[PDB]
Amino acid sequence: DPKIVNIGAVLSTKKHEQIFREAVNQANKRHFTRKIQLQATSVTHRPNAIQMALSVCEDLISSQVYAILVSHTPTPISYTAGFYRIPVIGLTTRMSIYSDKSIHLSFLRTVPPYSHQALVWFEMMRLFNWNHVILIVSDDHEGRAAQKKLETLLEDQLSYDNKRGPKADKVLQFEPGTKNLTALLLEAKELEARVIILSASEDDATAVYKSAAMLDMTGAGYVWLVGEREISGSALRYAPDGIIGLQLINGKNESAHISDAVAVVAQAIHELFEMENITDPPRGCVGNTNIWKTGPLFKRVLMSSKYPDGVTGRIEFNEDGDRKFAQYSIMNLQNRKLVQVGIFNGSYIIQNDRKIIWPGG
Ligand SMILES: *[C@@H]1O[C@H](CO)[C@@H](O[C@@H]2O[C@H](CO)[C@@H](O[C@@H]3O[C@H](CO)[C@@H](O)[C@H](O)[C@@H]3O)[C@H](O)[C@H]2NC(C)=O)[C@H](O)[C@H]1NC(C)=O
Ligand SMILES: *[C@@H]1O[C@H](CO)[C@@H](O)[C@H](O)[C@H]1NC(C)=O
Ligand SMILES: *[C@@H]1O[C@H](CO)[C@@H](O)[C@H](O)[C@H]1NC(C)=O
Ligand SMILES: [K+]
Repeated sequence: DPKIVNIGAVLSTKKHEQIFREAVNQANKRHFTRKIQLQATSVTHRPNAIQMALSVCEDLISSQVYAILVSHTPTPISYTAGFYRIPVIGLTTRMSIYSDKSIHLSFLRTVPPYSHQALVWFEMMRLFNWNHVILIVSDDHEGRAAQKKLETLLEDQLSYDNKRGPKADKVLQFEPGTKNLTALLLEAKELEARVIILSASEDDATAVYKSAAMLDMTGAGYVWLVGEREISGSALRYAPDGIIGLQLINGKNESAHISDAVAVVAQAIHELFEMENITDPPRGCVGNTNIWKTGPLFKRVLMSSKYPDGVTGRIEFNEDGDRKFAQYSIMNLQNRKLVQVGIFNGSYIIQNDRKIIWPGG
């Protein structure tokens, strides 16, 4: 007699589906009830967008899932499920587009968008009194989201220094995929400030680094401050010694995010079922143009939910459905090896015992 409540997932490997089932099992044990029983339904990723979308319909929506967890585009899944207002919960995708206020309105996620790295840059600027910076961003959605985020952060018996706040003397943008960025770097060289912040893809970061090298701008006096993509994979080849980048703590731990996302979903499902006039999700896509009437409400329940005991830390989502209070390892390139010199713990920079080597040091 328990009502079966299916949770869906699209995960990377069979082993992660096992982690998913175990999480759903844990959730049933956590919440005693005879009115509903949580069930796990999952698939792994298909090789292309078309097959992925079809599988979402054939394998997941056909089982009447209430939500779909998705590891790392999640684009076909977000769109296919969003059509019906079934919440899609991204476990590892960091691209800022999913945070946009106009599209992907059924999506939320347990990791922050790359644009949120700007919070950490801000604290770094405060800690080391970098009051003048140059921001170089790719002229695409991701580059501009980083810019927008950083700018937002920038914009009687007790004495105050009242020092003018940190400031971006200039924002320079480049066309993604451009192989020769000499003109841009020279434009930056003409400027006073020697603190350079970069938002760029792995591929574009290399272009920036090579141009900075050619112009002798990676040596003493300069500071390079970047995010995670700009010190990942191929971007590390020409990354200047002394550069500072970031790694999202637990950011690639799919297993941990599956556990936390299931916990959040189960909690929200129990709250949902205390409400009157709840409706069942769609059973299948074929000739079905109806939305899940309760879909939008369930997403609101999910996004306003709080799960303090996550394995990835406290879980809360902001108004765009992005994870709040993310923690980041602060990485410093030393002898061509990334060295962790501290943590941004959600609000403050906590330095450790290792010392930072600055560019040319
Ligand atoms: C990130 O680092 C910051 C700074 O160390 C941490 O904030 C600090 O947290 C402690 C413990 O919660 C706070 O102490 C407590 O403050 C309250 C009142 O505000 C009081 O009732 C407690 O008994 C105790 O004194 C401390 O004030 C706070 N400091 C700052 C600067 O806010 C924070 O906990 C770290 N975050 C994580 C997730 O680790
Ligand atoms: C990922 O997180 C899980 C917690 O479920 C932990 O058991 C595992 O050690 C983590 N893996 C890595 C490489 O951090
Ligand atoms: C749900 O719908 C019923 C039937 O119209 C209505 O009487 C009731 O007030 C509604 N319950 C809530 C809490 O909205
Ligand atoms: K969105």
